[PDB]
Amino acid sequence: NLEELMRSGDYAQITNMLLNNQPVALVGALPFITDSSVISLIAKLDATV
Amino acid sequence: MDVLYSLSKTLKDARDKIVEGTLYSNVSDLIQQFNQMIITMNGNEFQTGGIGNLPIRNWNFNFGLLGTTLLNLDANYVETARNTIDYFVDFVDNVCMDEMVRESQRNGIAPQSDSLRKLSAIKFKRINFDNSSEYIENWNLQNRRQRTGFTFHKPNIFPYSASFTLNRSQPAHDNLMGTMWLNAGSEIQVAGFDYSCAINAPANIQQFEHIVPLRRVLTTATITLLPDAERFSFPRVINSADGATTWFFNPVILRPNNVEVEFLLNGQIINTYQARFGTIVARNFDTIRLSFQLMRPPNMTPAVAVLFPNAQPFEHHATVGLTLRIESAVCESVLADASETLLANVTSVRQEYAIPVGPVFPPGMNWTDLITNYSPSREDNLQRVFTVASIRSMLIK
Amino acid sequence: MDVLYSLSKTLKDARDKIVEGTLYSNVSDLIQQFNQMIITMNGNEFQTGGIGNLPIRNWNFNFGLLGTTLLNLDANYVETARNTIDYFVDFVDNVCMDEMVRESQRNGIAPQSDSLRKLSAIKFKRINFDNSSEYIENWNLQNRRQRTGFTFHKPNIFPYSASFTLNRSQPAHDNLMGTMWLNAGSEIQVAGFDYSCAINAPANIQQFEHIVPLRRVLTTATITLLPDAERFSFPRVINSADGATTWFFNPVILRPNNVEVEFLLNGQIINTYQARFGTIVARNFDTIRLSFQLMRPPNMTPAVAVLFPNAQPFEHHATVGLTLRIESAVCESVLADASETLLANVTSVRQEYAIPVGPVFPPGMNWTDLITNYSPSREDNLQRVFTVASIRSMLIK
Amino acid sequence: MDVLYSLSKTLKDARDKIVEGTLYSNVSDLIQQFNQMIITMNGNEFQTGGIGNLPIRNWNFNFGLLGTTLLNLDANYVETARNTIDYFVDFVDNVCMDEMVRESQRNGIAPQSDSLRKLSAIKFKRINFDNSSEYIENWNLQNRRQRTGFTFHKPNIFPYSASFTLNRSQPAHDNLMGTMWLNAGSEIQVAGFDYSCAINAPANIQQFEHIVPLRRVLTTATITLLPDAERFSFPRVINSADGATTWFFNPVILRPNNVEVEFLLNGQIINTYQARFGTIVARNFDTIRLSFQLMRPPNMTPAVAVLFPNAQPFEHHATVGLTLRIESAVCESVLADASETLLANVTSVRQEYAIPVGPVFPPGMNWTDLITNYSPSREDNLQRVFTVASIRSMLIK
Amino acid sequence: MDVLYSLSKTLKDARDKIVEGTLYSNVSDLIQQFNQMIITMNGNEFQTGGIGNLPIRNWNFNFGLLGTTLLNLDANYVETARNTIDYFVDFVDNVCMDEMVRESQRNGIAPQSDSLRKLSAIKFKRINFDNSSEYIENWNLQNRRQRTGFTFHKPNIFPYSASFTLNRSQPAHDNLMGTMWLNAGSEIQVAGFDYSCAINAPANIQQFEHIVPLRRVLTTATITLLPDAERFSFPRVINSADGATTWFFNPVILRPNNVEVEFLLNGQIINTYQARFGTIVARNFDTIRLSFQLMRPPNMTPAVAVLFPNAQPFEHHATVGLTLRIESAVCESVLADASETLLANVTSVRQEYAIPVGPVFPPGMNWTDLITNYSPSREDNLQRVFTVASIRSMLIK
Ligand SMILES: [Zn+2]
Repeated sequence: NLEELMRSGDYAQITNMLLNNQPVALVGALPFITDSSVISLIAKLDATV
Repeated sequence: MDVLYSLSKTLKDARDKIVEGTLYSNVSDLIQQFNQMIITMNGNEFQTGGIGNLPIRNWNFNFGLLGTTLLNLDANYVETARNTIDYFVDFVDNVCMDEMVRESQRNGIAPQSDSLRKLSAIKFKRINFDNSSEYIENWNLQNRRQRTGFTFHKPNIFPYSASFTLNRSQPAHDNLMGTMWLNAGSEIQVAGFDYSCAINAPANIQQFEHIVPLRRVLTTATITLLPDAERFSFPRVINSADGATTWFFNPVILRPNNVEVEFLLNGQIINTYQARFGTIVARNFDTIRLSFQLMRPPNMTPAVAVLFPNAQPFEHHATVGLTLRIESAVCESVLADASETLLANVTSVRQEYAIPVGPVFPPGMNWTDLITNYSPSREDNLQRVFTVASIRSMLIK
Repeated sequence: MDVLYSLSKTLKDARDKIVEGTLYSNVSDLIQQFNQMIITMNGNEFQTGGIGNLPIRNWNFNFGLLGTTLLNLDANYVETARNTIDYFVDFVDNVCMDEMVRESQRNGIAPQSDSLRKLSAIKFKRINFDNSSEYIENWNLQNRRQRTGFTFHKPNIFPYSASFTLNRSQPAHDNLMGTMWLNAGSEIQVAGFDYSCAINAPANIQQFEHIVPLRRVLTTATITLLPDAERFSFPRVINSADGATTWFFNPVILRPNNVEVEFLLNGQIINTYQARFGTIVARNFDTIRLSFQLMRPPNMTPAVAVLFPNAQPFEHHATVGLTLRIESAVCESVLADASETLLANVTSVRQEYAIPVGPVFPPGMNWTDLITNYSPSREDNLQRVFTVASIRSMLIK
Repeated sequence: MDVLYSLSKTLKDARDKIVEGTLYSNVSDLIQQFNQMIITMNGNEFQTGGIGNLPIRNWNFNFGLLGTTLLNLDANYVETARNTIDYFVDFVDNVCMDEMVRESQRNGIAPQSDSLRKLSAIKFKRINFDNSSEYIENWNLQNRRQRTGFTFHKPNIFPYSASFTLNRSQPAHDNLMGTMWLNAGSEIQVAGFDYSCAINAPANIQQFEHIVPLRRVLTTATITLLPDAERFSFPRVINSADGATTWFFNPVILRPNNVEVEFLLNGQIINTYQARFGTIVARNFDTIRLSFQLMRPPNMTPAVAVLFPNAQPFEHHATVGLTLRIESAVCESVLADASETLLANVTSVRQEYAIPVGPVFPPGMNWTDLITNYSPSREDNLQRVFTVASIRSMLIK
Repeated sequence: MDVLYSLSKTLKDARDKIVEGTLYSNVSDLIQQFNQMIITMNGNEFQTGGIGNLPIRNWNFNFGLLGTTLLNLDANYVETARNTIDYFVDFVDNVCMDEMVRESQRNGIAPQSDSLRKLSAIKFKRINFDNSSEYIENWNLQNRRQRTGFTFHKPNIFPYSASFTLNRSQPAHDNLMGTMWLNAGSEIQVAGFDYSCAINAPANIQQFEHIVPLRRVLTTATITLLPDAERFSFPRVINSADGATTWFFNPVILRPNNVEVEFLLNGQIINTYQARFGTIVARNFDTIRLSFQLMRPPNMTPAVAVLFPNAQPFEHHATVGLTLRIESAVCESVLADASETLLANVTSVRQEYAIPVGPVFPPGMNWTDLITNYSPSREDNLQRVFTVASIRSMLIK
């Protein structure tokens, strides 16, 4: 949960699961970005944010 | 191995300290340990079982941390932690049963199961917690070559043995001499007999002796010595040495004369006691040497003098015996005793899942066959399995 | 009940950790527990006693908090805390004696005294501390329906019984057959006899059997088996079945032939052992079935052959016996044993204050009468009283 | 004395909690204790040994503090602390052996060695840590005159004694009456006999009695009572009272009639039990009074009636016996028992270093001679030495 | 298990309360429950059946919510809800038949089918509704260890038994004495007979007795007692004990003299009734002890005196009997009775789908074989299956 993560302040797992490449699903209500480019898909953009 | 004890120590404390209504400062340092278990264990996957009828299970850890923000713990905080503890405590049962069931002959002190070999990486070393139990403290002192010690109450140091020895015999079996004994558990009952009652012995004294060697060296024992063997006191019929015929033994019992008990170590007399019954000590020994003798009484009332004639028909046979019993001692290798149930947990797992006979242990985990030939290859396996059985006893009785 | 253990745990630790000269960081978390006891307990008032000769006392709590500002504790800080601990430790004695003395028949697992019913409110739940003892851990696992277990050293599982059975008899009592036994504590000594020594039996073999049912199911026992009953080995005179006449029994003792010990569970054979003496295990059982037989020896020396004629006057009677002994086992209900003194604390309170016989327990707390009819209504009362007796043993020996 | 336990408690915890890879918050309060040991102990110098063959060693403390800045402990932090612990744990061994070996007669409860007198200053009182063991808790409660208690398993309360008493005798020794007994450890086996089998007694009943006084008052005992003395059941020959002649004893055994066991305290009957065998309790007593009687059976089959004639030749002598055994009890003074090895650690130090016989203890630390004359001057020495032996057992097994 | 009852409770109420034309405020709180069922159940998938001839079906839930906007419900709103209820009520039938058919021996109180193990997650706990039935209330009180109770009308507490006992017999079978009985269902008919009609008995009175032990403890029973056994009143021929020969029994019937009925609990007399027929109560018992005696009438008319001679040919045999019948009682374990059909629903599922004999229940679900050996392992299975059979009876009769 992104909200309970935000209220607690102590992360300690989102740091670990991201540094050591762990599979994860972040439940939230984010806004997104649309993208219409094959060059931006080959360039591996979605894993850099 | 050190991190398998550290998983069970903080799951035992998590069911005891995380209760409803308790103050947060009572559990403020356990939760920092329990959260740091979970961070190390996530993302990994394990596999236990496969031998005998022990089923194959797969383990996978994806859990969330505990909250660190309450003042008094409530029923939401307890019930969200019990459904995490109950998955770990099921994992530790199936790793401990996977290790008590396996054995090796080259180096038995190494881990044998697939899961315990994987827990011995430096990734999992941060789960390490205090090592305060008796078996995990002696696991660490002995791993650095320092002196260890286990304290026992009535240790099973003697294998079962019940036999005799005839120093004088004939096929009629009516004029005999020798000793009889029972060595079982932690108790020795020896009894010497003489049918003629020393009528032709020099100075009417017959000498007896019985020497019991041990398998391991005991230290600071408390021993009770009583001057009667109550088991070899009644009339019985006994077979011969090769099972051919039977012979009759009708005892009357005198008191043991000139008793000397010696406690040897590499042939050196450490302790000795001469006509001193009751409780005695024995600081360091590995061989017990009992010595006692029969003396014909020089003065006899008319009711006694009919029992012991000069001629051949002896209907009442003289008997002199002792009784020794070890109450508590300190050994350095693992053994079995009368207080703790570590031998019973090992055999009950092997009998339940129909485990085949391996290369090291006797068939059926027979303790009489295991202490008889107690090789250093069996000692390293027996310590490795009693220590895992001690870890499992904290969580699951 | 959970908060009665939590009062005694932090009064035991308060006499141990709050000593003179100690560093403040050693006791920095105990004082936060001990101050939070006092805040909950102030303003309340209690009343204990009233049954038998147990006197009525009134309790009232108005105390002040402890200081949290020193670096090393001094003699002012110790002596101002000892006169607060000594009032609480007198309160817990009179609540524990008020609960060990009362009993109910409908639901015995509920609290019965007036003070312990009042401590079971949600106001008093913040006094709750860790639950690490054996009896308070099994109080909580069994309250959620999870599997428990108590570890015993020589458990009193057998009621006292000493009797016999005659499978062949006549009013002269000179040609008999049957078994004799003693079941007492944790030890079985059975012995079978035959006066004719199987002179007319088919293949000169006489079969014996003795079946002992248990009251509760034992788990992972360590059992010692020895091939002689030393109690039924000497000549004695025994009364008849209805106390009319007496009969004489003069034994000689052969060895037991073809011994089979079986360990049953709902009529299913869990374990079996055939001519295997010494130490054995028994993983799960509730019925012990001993089987052994007498065989006439086919070859006899002239000293033996006079003992067993073909005609009627039999002056030397054949005897075959066994001996079984449970060293340690794990049960699920509470029992008595040889190591801990929880039964002795319960009876000593009832005998001292002249307590009348209630509806559940036998008169005088007779353990032979209580394990004979060990109903589920008596099991819930006996666990509730042994657990209170375990709490009182931490403070007052 | 209180600071000698406090040195050993935080050296035991330092080898258990300071391990490789552990989190720093697990050991954050131990290091504040261990650093504050070192600050107090630096600059001082000590001297142990000197009596017997115990060598003289000089001790000098100049060490540095431990680091308080890591997050997880590494192998540099462990290996720099092990070479500080190993010097302190060698110091505590030689202070504990210096104190178990010395004794005084005026005030034995005071420290006797040179090092333990120096540790009893107010400079060293800041090393004081929690006092949670059994012997150090009873050291402090008894030092303020509060009630203490030690829990034992089979306590050695009876000195060794094996003798008899003849209430009717003649120089032929063929018509006798009296009792025989064995008192050893925690077990009483008394047996009364009568050769005439009450043929001329009034109402054919012969009364027996055996009274055993204790040395210290026991509390809440669990006692097993069985109606046979198995040791006085076989034929034997016994010397006379002054060792002049020998006399013969050929028993047959009836059951004990009208058994009454009483538990006295200052001549007042606390408990009583009438024909009730099995397990019994005894809440407070210091004298056991056994009473039992022989009754001639009024109806006898022809096999029994030949044994007991009216005339003088009695070839089969009647015998009635009992058996008592204390399983566990609570005393207030220190004793020896079957579970713990505190007596064995004291004698093994004195035997190893060839220590001369002092003014208080018996030669060779004979427990039969020490419980026979158990003076209050020996009680204060025996508690002071068992408590030091309990401190040494934490570090060095 | 708790959520399986909660599915069936709000499908029963949905077919009853959602009718055509009803006001919306009558069903305003049911629709909030029924919509919140659907939200939890969507997206999941299940699988039932597989054992015996029970077919395998797959379940998948993708439904839409109900409308919450009408004032009176119309035929569109009913017919769009009936085609959702009819899919759920078919799902609950196949989960209840999947659970009544399976059994385990280790822990039978746990769910055994694949679907009911999946419903026991915390995701499905929000479907939980009120628990007001008798079996689901006793499922929850007994799961927390509180006292429960089931109310029965004529409970099947006695296994079927019809036999006799001869206290006096000879191979001619013409002078006999003893009792006959029938124990079946909830009724005891015992009858004692004597062929000589007490012509040589002391004071012409013959004593009879019949003791019936129960399997479980009954509470607050209503019992009818009538002074005649109508089943043992006519002439019949009966086989011998070993089936060798047959013997004849021609009764005449006197009235029972001196009737005493006792109601025991652990050997203690709870209730007693002396010559009191009709309806009686029994508050707490587990053993019924009937006692009655035959008395020869001292005065006889000439038509009676011919029936009972002094010599040997007895053509009219005396008979005295009783009759007991339990109308209603309260037990704590589950049983069978004469009012409800929970035993008939369990056996009809197993017989229909040809289910093999498992490890726990008798072959064919024989109630005489199941109440004879009514072990605690069978009690936990029998409660788990009667409770599932009670849930299925709400939806499908
Ligand atoms: Zn013991």
